[PDB]
Amino acid sequence: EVQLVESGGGVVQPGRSLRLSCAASGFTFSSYGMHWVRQAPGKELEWVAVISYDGSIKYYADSVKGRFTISRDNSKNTLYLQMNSLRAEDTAVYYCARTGEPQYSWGQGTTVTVSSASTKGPSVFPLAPCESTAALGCLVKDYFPEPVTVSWNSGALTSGVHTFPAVLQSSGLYSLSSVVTVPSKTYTCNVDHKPSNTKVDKRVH
Amino acid sequence: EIVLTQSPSSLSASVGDRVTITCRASQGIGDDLGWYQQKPGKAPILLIYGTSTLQSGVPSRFSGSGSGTDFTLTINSLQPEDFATYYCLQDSNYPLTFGGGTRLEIKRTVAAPSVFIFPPSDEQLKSGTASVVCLLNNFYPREAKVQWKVDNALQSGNSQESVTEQDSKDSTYSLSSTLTLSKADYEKHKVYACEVTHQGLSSPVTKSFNR
Ligand code: NA
Repeated sequence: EVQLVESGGGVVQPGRSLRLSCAASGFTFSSYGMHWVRQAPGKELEWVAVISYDGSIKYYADSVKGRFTISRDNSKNTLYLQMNSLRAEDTAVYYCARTGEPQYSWGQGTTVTVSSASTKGPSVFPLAPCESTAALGCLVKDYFPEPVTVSWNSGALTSGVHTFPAVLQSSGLYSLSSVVTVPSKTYTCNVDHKPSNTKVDKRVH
Repeated sequence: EIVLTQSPSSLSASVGDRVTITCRASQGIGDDLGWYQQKPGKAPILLIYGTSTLQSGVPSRFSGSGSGTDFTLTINSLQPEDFATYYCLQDSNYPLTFGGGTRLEIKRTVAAPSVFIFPPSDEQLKSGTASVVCLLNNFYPREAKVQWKVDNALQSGNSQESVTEQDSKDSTYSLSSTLTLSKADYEKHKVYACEVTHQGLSSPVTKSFNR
């Protein structure tokens, strides 16, 4: 089966350089051209660059021309994207796509985040009010980078739970809330932030 | 570049329905337009290319038509797995360009939101920041309006909203609005009110508290 596995994504400071790679398997890599396509948060796909099967012809999107370089190693079945002078606008999921002349076959992509933020664990605050159904939650504030996972009562509570997508705050840190409605018992949200090795249990009263 | 205008940005349908999604090029692109399907956290999958040529394995309920500048995606008899986001794609020239996308959501009866307001925790106040959270729980359709009033003073530019994906059980959405103030600004006002406008409510509902 056709396989494309992007890697190399991560958090990179603005102005730094990063190298994305794409491992291809299941087909004759040296016989196909390859594209790079990215998906900024909340936006549609944006084409980035293309490269012929032998690597002699390279075209770039205007927004990345002069900064990005596309290359390939047919002996390694690996496609590359060298990103220089990275900007905040360059944050996105970078996809690897094969073309033919299945018109386009895509990998799962790798995430690139351009930010000056330092890895930071989240602050967990309770959400309590001050009628049958009631509502409680947790405010996971000022953490970086994505993601965080939130359970309730160690996973014993799932019905009625809503963990909202994080929003990017002016400070460069992320913040989200997790809420659950209950019939008007102990309630504890469990916050997990892998990047900082932070694990927090907070009861709500 | 060749700009693709996709319509509509979202669409409501039911299983078994027939769906039509439109995409217009700012200039002639012949028949070099395809259609992509994507779901949250998944890579796009090509469904149709060459205007009308259905890619191997794609169900026959998918079909493309039109040539020149206007292009259409049609899905006969929707299936539960078909609810996702669709994009048109053109590779006639460089750069390759994509449409805005169309989020195809499950249509459902109108459901008013449950509204809750949470004051800022005392723990957070010790830090110098105050977050007031307003919750719109399980409502439909997705469109809603939340207005923050602090002592009857309409707030602007100091809140962020977050919407969940359409629920897989009841097909509703949920939304959070967060008013962010500093400890100083917050302690200088008494009543914090969240007014929610939704077509499931006979009139807007206001949840509030006195600090
Ligand atoms: Na959020």
